[PDB]
Amino acid sequence: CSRLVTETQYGTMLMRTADWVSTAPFDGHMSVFPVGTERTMRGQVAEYQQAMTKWQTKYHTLSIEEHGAFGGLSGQTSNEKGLSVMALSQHDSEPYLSQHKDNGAPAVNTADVVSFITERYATTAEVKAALDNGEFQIAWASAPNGMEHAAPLHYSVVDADGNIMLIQLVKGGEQKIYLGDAESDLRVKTNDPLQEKHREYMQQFDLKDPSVATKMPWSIGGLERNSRLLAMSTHMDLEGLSYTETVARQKGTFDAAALVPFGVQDPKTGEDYPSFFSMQYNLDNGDIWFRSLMSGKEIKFNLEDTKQFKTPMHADIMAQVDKGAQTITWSKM
Amino acid sequence: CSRLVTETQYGTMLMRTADWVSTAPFDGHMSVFPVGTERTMRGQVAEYQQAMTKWQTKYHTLSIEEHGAFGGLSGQTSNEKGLSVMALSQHDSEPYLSQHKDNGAPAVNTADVVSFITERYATTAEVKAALDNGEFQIAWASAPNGMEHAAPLHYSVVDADGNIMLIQLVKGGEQKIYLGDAESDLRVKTNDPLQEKHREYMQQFDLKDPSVATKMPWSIGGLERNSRLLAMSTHMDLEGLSYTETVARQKGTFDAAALVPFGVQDPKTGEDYPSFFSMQYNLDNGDIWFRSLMSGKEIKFNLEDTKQFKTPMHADIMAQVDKGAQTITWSKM
Repeated sequence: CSRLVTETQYGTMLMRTADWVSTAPFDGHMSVFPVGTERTMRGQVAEYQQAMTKWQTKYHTLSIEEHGAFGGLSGQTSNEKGLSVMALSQHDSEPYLSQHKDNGAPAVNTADVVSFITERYATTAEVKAALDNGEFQIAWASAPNGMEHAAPLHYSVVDADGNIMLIQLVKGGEQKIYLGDAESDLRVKTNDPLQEKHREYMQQFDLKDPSVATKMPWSIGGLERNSRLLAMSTHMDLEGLSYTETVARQKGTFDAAALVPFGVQDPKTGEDYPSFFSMQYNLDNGDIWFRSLMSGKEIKFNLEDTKQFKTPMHADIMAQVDKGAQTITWSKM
Repeated sequence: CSRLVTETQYGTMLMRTADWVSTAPFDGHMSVFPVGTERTMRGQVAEYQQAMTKWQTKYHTLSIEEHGAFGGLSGQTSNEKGLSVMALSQHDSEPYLSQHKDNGAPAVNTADVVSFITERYATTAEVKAALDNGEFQIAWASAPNGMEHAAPLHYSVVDADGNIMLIQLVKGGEQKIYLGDAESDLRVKTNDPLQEKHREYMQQFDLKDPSVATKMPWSIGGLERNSRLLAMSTHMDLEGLSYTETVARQKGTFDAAALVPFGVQDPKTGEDYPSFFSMQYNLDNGDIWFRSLMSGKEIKFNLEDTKQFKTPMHADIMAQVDKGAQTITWSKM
């Protein structure tokens, strides 16, 4: 899984891939939660003393759910204020999940927390304040809805002004929070190892050298995807480009750095890790592009298209894109 | 520039990128030459005793011409028999071009020779025989039409039964022809160095190891693109896929191996080499996909869609796709 934020003259652009082992193919769906929805949390958080059983949607939110392996967990969200939240795999947190300490805040099941944040908050600062004030916590130690074990994930929030927060569970069960903007190294997020280890790795590379990507090892792992996205995004020059050309430039650059093909095995895992789908967002204007790598097809839409919905709605978006749909078919939840 | 042939159950698939330095951006155009067209060669071939001044089109041919930097030279063609012909850059042939010896055959200016071959011949073996019999020769030592110097190019021919021919100008100005099928290493063609050197480089890598791509150096150079296309294609698994899925699998695999992003500089040249546009062909059925990397957009069409035309036609295809065209607007030449 990889994610890039790029500042542009047309908006803050975010691109994210959903990658997994080919033995358990992903299947992306979308849910829309309109303003004022009375929401009920999916799953249990029995490890924590207080549950976020119910909430109300404050901000119109679209949630991309992973149905193929993750049981419907919400992994990439955006709201009408241009806030984006996301969960990506972070296997190096696995040893520590059960050691997350309950601070007494209402705990949100990891199947829904990404959506819950979009539904409640408008800016990165708001979410960091809410965490600090004990408004909610992430239920790190609890299994996601319907799954057997706590999942090793790391979370991030990106707002329309390019403020980034990374939330990563590290040694001892510490919830570590990293802050930065879309020109910091936090504009890139992948998978394992943990963020300190990526930063250590990067110290040998001088990103100012436009030939530096050629000096970086290639692999399908999170380490190499992190380094290559950092290198290739440093030298991405968006001057004089149109909007369409700017979107395309991010896409192209991202794919060169981080699209994971089928058939390549990572010697560190003995497994593959192909990209199944991707999302591109303009957080300033609501533009969304959903691409399936299985069909190679993509649809462009806007969050505004769903703003008329008066009840939650759902779409098997990847399936529809794979069948050649040009518009989304929505169903009541 | 990179090119991949892949045998599939739905047909012989070919993918090719057109890559160049960013300081001279590419602009892809297309011409249609119907059967019976009286053709007049562009340019001169004054270094050669006999010129292919005029010929008649035998096979309905679509020619992809590069207008940005190569003055409208034909770089990628196909015909109604499924023959595909292409020219890619081969900078290691540059010191040898003036040493090519005129064999007395009618010489075809390099602006046209790729189209000429598709307009006259149906199979790879037919092209090989025509060369051997002296029916034409490449004007290696002559500048392409409208340009100052001989261009350092290499040529290849792929037919609908997957027979491949590579033509390179090697030390001392000798013309070397390699033959093989679409399972051989000739299924991949990039840029410098010459083929013997690519083969030498590849001896170190065991292509049967599915983790082998992770053991290969990455660069934007032809050497590294060759190696990675060979690796990634060796483990592409097309069983069970639909036709759409198969086309996409080739695309994505090719992109991971060989799509060159903007901004990365090659330390061997001190220049970049981004991909500007790409073409995908099914040689068995006439399907063609043209994608612009500048806009990210792609159109699908079929050669049969152009049999209606009784005189030559032309389209600024790249410009049209960049403006969001879904179908080609043809002009009389």
